[PDB]
Amino acid sequence: EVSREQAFVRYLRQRSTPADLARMRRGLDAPGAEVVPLVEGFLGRIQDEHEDRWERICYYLVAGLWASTVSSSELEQFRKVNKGYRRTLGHAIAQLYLARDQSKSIEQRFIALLDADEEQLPYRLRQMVQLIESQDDIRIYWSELLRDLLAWNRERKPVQQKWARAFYRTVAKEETISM
Ligand SMILES: [Hg+2]
Ligand SMILES: [Hg+2]
Repeated sequence: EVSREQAFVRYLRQRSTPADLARMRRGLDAPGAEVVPLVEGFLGRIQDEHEDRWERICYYLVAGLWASTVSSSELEQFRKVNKGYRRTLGHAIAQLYLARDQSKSIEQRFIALLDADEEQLPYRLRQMVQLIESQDDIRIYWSELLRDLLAWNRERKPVQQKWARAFYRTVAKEETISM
């Protein structure tokens, strides 16, 4: 059923107050450093012995980005193999890429994103989400985003692999949808 990242996002949707969102937003430059009881509560109900500074950064970052959203797709998320890829940020980014005439600068910004280390990531992701949110119609699956960020430092780099494949798979798909 409901994975922990799903549960997390549901909880933010159901329980956040406007004050929480203000804090979540404010913490964007140093996620975790701006404490939000709501989030702390959720992390304090699992973490145990994973002083995982990463986890805390990822949760808080997703909170902040989510708390910043403007997408029409989030207005829907209040009512409600291939599925794998569409649900990843790679797919969202490709959609943005195609919306802007297959713009090489998005592709580059995207490659740069896949190169990020832990320190670079919160910043580059924040810029990309921002770009994505400029297009009205593109959904970002937050729970998948969080799961993916959590696994960023895995060894043969599966998330980054996964994203890349989603991106080029979507682009290719469009070159077929057109005839
Ligand atoms: Hg992160
Ligand atoms: Hg979601």
